[PDB]
Amino acid sequence: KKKDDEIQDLKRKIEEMSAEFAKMLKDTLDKMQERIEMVQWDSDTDPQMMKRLKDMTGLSNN
Amino acid sequence: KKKDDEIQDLKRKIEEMSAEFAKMLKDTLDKMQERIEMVQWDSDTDPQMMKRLKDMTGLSNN
Repeated sequence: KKKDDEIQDLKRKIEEMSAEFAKMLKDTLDKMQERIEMVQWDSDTDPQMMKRLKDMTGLSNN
Repeated sequence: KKKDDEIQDLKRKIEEMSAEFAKMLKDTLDKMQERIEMVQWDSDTDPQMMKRLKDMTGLSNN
């Protein structure tokens, strides 16, 4: 019973670490997008380059 | 003994996930730094913005 409980706890904490992995990955992607967009907007570069970055980043929502 | 083996496998998975998390977080940080530096160099803005972007994140080499 002790070892079963330990295995369950290990699985649960593996799931928790994976969840934090994914959540902070999404947060990092969001911050990357925000900084990139703000730099693009503050720069006088063309909306053509705006669309170029938008396409290259692969962020086109389906 | 089977339970001990399962526990050890779970611990190894935990360590592998932690290593992957740290490595790929470093990779994402490097990607963001490279993109910021490239977008900063392409623009003809005064190195004032270079220094401002360097100082804002507090990532000054320690």
